[PDB]
Amino acid sequence: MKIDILDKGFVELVDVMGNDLSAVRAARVSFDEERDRHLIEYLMKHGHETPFEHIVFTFHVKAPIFVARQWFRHRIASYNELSGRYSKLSYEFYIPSPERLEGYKTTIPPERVTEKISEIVDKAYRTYLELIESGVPREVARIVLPLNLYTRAFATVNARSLMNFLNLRADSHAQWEIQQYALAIARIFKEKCPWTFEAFLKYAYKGDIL
Amino acid sequence: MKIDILDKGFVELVDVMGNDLSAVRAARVSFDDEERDRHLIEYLMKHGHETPFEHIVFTFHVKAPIFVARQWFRHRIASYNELSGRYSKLSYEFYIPSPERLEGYKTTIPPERVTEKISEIVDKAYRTYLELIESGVPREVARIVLPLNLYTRAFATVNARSLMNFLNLRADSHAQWEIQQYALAIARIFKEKCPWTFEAFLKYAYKGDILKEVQV
Amino acid sequence: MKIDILDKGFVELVDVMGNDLSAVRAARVSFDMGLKDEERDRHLIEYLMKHGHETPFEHIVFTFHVKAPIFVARQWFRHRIASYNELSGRYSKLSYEFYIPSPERLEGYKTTIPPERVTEKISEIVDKAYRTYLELIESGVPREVARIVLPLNLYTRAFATVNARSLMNFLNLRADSHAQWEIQQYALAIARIFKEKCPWTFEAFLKYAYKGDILKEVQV
Amino acid sequence: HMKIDILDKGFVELVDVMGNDLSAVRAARVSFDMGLKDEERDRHLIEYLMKHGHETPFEHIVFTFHVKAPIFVARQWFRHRIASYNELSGRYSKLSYEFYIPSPERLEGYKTTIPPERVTEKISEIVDKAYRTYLELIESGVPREVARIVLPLNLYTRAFATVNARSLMNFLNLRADSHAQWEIQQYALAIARIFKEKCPWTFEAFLKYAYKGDIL
Ligand SMILES: Cc1cc2nc3c(=O)[nH]c(=O)nc-3n(C[C@H](O)[C@H](O)[C@H](O)COP(=O)(O)OP(=O)(O)OC[C@H]3O[C@@H](n4cnc5c(N)ncnc54)[C@H](O)[C@@H]3O)c2cc1C
Ligand SMILES: Cc1cc2nc3c(=O)[nH]c(=O)nc-3n(C[C@H](O)[C@H](O)[C@H](O)COP(=O)(O)OP(=O)(O)OC[C@H]3O[C@@H](n4cnc5c(N)ncnc54)[C@H](O)[C@@H]3O)c2cc1C
Ligand SMILES: Cc1cc2nc3c(=O)[nH]c(=O)nc-3n(C[C@H](O)[C@H](O)[C@H](O)COP(=O)(O)OP(=O)(O)OC[C@H]3O[C@@H](n4cnc5c(N)ncnc54)[C@H](O)[C@@H]3O)c2cc1C
Ligand SMILES: Cc1cc2nc3c(=O)[nH]c(=O)nc-3n(C[C@H](O)[C@H](O)[C@H](O)COP(=O)(O)OP(=O)(O)OC[C@H]3O[C@@H](n4cnc5c(N)ncnc54)[C@H](O)[C@@H]3O)c2cc1C
Ligand SMILES: O=c1ccn([C@H]2C[C@H](O)[C@@H](COP(=O)(O)O)O2)c(=O)[nH]1
Ligand SMILES: O=c1ccn([C@H]2C[C@H](O)[C@@H](COP(=O)(O)O)O2)c(=O)[nH]1
Ligand SMILES: O=c1ccn([C@H]2C[C@H](O)[C@@H](COP(=O)(O)O)O2)c(=O)[nH]1
Ligand SMILES: O=c1ccn([C@H]2C[C@H](O)[C@@H](COP(=O)(O)O)O2)c(=O)[nH]1
Repeated sequence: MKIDILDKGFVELVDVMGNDLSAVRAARVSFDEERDRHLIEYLMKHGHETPFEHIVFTFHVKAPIFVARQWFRHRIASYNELSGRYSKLSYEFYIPSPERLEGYKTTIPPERVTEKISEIVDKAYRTYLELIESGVPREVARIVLPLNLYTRAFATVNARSLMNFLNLRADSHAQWEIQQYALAIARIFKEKCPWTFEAFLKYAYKGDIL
Repeated sequence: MKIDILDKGFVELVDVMGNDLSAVRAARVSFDDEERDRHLIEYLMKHGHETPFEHIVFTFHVKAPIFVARQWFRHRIASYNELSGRYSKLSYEFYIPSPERLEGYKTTIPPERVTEKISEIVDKAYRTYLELIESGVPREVARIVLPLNLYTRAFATVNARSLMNFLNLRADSHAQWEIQQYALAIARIFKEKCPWTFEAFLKYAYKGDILKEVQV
Repeated sequence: MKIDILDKGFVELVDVMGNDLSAVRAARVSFDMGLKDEERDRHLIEYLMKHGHETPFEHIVFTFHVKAPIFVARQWFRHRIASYNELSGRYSKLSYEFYIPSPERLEGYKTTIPPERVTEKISEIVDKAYRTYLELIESGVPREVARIVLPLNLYTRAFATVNARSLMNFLNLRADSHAQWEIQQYALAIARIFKEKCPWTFEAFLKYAYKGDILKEVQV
Repeated sequence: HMKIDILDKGFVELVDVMGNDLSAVRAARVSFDMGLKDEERDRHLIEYLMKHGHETPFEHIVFTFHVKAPIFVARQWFRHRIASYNELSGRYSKLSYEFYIPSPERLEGYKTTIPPERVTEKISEIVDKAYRTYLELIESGVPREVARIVLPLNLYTRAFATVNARSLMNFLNLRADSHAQWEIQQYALAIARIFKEKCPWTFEAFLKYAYKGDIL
């Protein structure tokens, strides 16, 4: 299960432990679909969130660094990222579509903004390559690369922390770019925990876009 | 997978996400080579790179006396749901130490008498408790007369890194004996589900003294 | 500042870092600003509380000294975003101190035996259990074993260091009628100290963010 | 009140502190049912706790720092999850013309086919062209959160950081170390220096008994 985002990003489901019944078992402390769903909706509406900590996901995420800096602020989660200190860094950058500037009345066409973003990326990356080849250590050379460079990370997160993430990122105050990643997270979450996700939306979800 | 502990306790594995390779994929950042993979497990553990191990997660169902659970729930990087005394009527189950538990200390009465003395008050406390329940005292007030050796039950979800920390501290002769026994059972399950992390852990990172002595 | 709770319990404030302005200072870094103004700083607090920006309140930290029955400590220490150090029954000979509810503890429940009888029966097992504990000790039973006969209403003591965001989560859950009465009492006194040290943050919390019921009814 | 300048334009500034060495003694002492004693006993205890890896008592010493750092430093630093951060937002403010230019001497030990000064120059040029593109996009009405994506990782950011002594010592183990990138090591040197000033006994004990790095 993989969902492409932005121009070259994605979120893939790597692994999941448990399902809706995992929260049910924990809440009951032990080990009829209408009784179990009812308990899920009961916990969600009253803010009993701890039973949801026993459903856990691991995602593999390709995201621009500026999205990843916002993402990694969520501290109740586990991350492992590619090191730019050690990997020769890929020619992969997020270039916004022209549609990204809809509703903004701009001096220069959205199409020239795009072009201006990609030119800097191109000159930054080429300066970076000039630096490597002359023997500047990678850890120094990449400091000239722009914030739209793509990075990759594994994110392991339980469903409670995943719901707090969606409260803050599946919402129109979050930067658009991370909203799109948040939508994808929600979709995988829905697939894997339909009852939890459905109760989340009804009783506890604080954002707007979902 | 279920292991009896003490007189009435147990450690039961409810669930696991991942195995040794889940730490490897996370260190490499790759979704999709035994010798090499094992070599890396060893490498991360040798050089203190412990984050990749946070991507293996266990859920245990644990039954233990409250004095043991209070030591255990002090480990905060973990998720707990415990049987509520406020809401459920509590079962006549109490940890009563073996005389084998005190043999090793010089006492002035036979350990048989320690067993009978402990059993005695458990019995009187529990009766007072039931009398209070029956007479209409809410359970959450009636249970405060119950002694610390009352058995409780919890689901614990914990990643392998935090589990290793748990083992450093609880799988060790400095820890109270009762919880050591629970740690041995946690270790055994860990060893079974992640043999490469476990051996690498014992070789490089483990700070305690029992798991190097006592098999599994 | 020391507030007495229950018959022998207390919440004492050991230390505080920062005050309301700590949070303003922290929030202002986002907009390339420092401290700005004595009344613009208060409004920024309301604003943060109103829109759910909780991170700046992490920069206010308290250390409390708390004496409380184990059954209360057990519920309290469930709050994982905090630091605790507790009196150890493995290494210390525990004192004769136990929470004996007063007869008024049973207001609103029909009982079968009078409330002072309930109080009496609680005292009785407490005195039995503690005698045994002492008999066990005298006999050479190590403390870590002897104490397992002691009841849940035994008082214990702990340091708790906890930031204002986490302490607001604690008030959400514990200064509320769904939480057990005894810990409610403790959450009131915690509320009183938060309020004395962080009055702006505290007023804003009650008005915009607080989910419990009792602090809107019960002064301070 | 303390302030230490790091790199060409960065700093570490102590904003506030809660407690001191005795804060840990006090918290530790509660366990044995004791309190503060003489200077000899209390110093001895701090050393004892550090030797045996009893680190919970150090959680009761707290620091607030105000740090100015290039994003590539702050991105590593922010991986330390047991801490609180508030940072300058590229979403909401006009970012300043401030970037870390490595000095010529940063390249000591590497044979370069371009004199270190020209490296320095090349980094300045690219940074300048980026910042000009950023300003031009802002002036033309491109939203700040978008225009800034062209800015490089050597751009200076600002943050407040609140962190307890235990998590501070973990940060020192990992960043006060030659395996860590030079730039973060420098910030770590600043952090350690202030830690030392405010909690001398703890710091000495940490250095002698628990500190895992090589540069302190
Ligand atoms: C629209 C929006 C604009 C924002 N702008 C800014 C900005 O200007 N500056 C900035 O620095 N960041 C900003 N952020 C980041 C945001 O404030 C948090 O850093 C991020 O959302 C993580 O939230 P969290 O702490 O709830 O999640 P996590 O860190 O994953 O924590 C999860 C939950 O655990 C609790 N918690 C965890 N750790 C602690 C702790 N140490 N103390 C107390 N409670 C804790 C909280 O209840 C929290 O909800 C912004 C976020 C969004 C969505
Ligand atoms: C009225 C009420 C009745 C309850 N009855 C029960 C019961 O029957 N059984 C029982 O076991 N317990 C019960 N509790 C305890 C409850 O389940 C919580 O453990 C406790 O209240 C602490 O709440 P917290 O997790 O919000 O606080 P903390 O554990 O301090 O966490 C605070 C915040 O940090 C975040 N957070 C921290 N760690 C994690 C994590 N690992 N994953 C995701 N998010 C995290 C959350 O956002 C949370 O808001 C009860 C509590 C109350 C108030
Ligand atoms: C033999 C022994 C005797 C002990 N006696 C006492 C006693 O007398 N009194 C007492 O109160 N407790 C005592 N304990 C409990 C002990 O102090 C620890 O709280 C417990 O062992 C869990 O330790 P932890 O913090 O490593 O685990 P967790 O809480 O799971 O934390 C795991 C890891 O996360 C980090 N971490 C998590 N939260 C924080 C934080 N808030 N700040 C900084 N770093 C953090 C640490 O690096 C830690 O190793 C005893 C434990 C043992 C094993
Ligand atoms: C020289 C070096 C090279 C590195 N290269 C890489 C790389 O390629 N990729 C990469 O992603 N990062 C890398 N890092 C970052 C590293 O993986 C950690 O994210 C960072 O060092 C934070 O360490 P920490 O998690 O121990 O500290 P914190 O995250 O603050 O945690 C402090 C302590 O609390 C405990 N703890 C906190 N949260 C949890 C949890 N959820 N589960 C279990 N235990 C917990 C641990 O005991 C930990 O030691 C590198 C770091 C260094 C120093
Ligand atoms: O020494 C390092 C190397 C990597 N990382 C983490 C921080 C980033 O989130 C990610 C990539 O860092 P760079 O290697 O790109 O600096 O890994 C560190 O914290 N320290
Ligand atoms: O109101 C409550 C009820 C329970 N618990 C937690 C504490 C224990 O870990 C467990 C059982 O508590 P009692 O219900 O036995 O008090 O759940 C609370 O934190 N608050
Ligand atoms: O070996 C120990 C000793 C103490 N504690 C913690 C748990 C309780 O919060 C408090 C009291 O524990 P006892 O000494 O009563 O077991 O200290 C432990 O976690 N492990
Ligand atoms: O919507 C936001 C805005 C900011 N931040 C955090 C992430 C960074 O650590 C810091 C600045 O991010 P930017 O505003 O530069 O994205 O604040 C977020 O997490 N989400």
